[PDB]
Amino acid sequence: SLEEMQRRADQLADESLESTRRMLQLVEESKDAGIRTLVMLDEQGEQLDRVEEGMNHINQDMKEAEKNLKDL
Amino acid sequence: SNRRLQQTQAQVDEVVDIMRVNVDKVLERDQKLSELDDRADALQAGASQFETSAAKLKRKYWWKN
Amino acid sequence: GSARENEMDENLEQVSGIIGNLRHMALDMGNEIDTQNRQIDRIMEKADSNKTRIDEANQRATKMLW
Amino acid sequence: LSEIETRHSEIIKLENSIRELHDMFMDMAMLVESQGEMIDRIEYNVEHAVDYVERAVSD
Amino acid sequence: KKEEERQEALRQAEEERKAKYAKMEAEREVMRQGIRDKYGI
Ligand SMILES: [Mg+2]
Ligand SMILES: [Mg+2]
Repeated sequence: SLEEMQRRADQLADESLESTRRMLQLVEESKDAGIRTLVMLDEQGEQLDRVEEGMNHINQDMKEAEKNLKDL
Repeated sequence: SNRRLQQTQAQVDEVVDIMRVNVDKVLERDQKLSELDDRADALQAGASQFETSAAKLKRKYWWKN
Repeated sequence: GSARENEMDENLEQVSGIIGNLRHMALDMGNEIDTQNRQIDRIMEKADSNKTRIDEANQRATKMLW
Repeated sequence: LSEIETRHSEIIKLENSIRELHDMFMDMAMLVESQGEMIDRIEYNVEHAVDYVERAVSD
Repeated sequence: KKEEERQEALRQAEEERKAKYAKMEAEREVMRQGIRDKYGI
């Protein structure tokens, strides 16, 4: 049955190699997805600053409306 | 050997732990953004109305700069 | 040391290498998410302050149109 | 065959762990792209809010 | 007079603007929970 055991160890060795090939592919997409995520966080972070800058302007302008409004 | 396999497995469980935390943080980001999207939309609606009131007010007190 | 016995080794060596990059990105990710989460909070308190002044300047504004 | 029997399980155990990490990286990216939809609706509304207010006090 | 009829228009329009954003939020939370289960959170 050495024949049997051998044909068995070969099958499991072939599958272990197959597994590492998939691991590589999986880890590659992950890296790809990760880089894509860091890029969108950057792009969105800039959007957030522009939004915050807009809140600051609105704040400044409302003081003027308040100043004007009172002066009536 | 396992001298490298167990090492690799270990460094995977860590990146998994770190990412599950990150996923928890982006879900907070998700809720905050959802709230801000509501707030900024009300804000645009409220500013729009204020601009119409001001326009009327300026016509009413047309001698005021 | 076979053609495929080496593929098994190199595949793993490369996987472990890439996992190192992933770890580094997972750390940037979270630090960026945190910074931004605080900024989104600050931005909502600001929007809340602005909303109020606008809801109020509007009342006064409207009362004078009578 | 024993060393081969177990080592193989280890190998798959690792792959499965990697399937999970892959999952999270993919979902994280989907989430940030999704959240980006809200962010430019927010940026759009604030941009108009800014302009409506500038007009309100700039006569 | 005919002005209060407007404040009504406005108040009801906001109850609706807020309704449309409350439905959006629930739909987001469902996906958030889905992701939560998926990873144990
Ligand atoms: Mg930034
Ligand atoms: Mg709107």
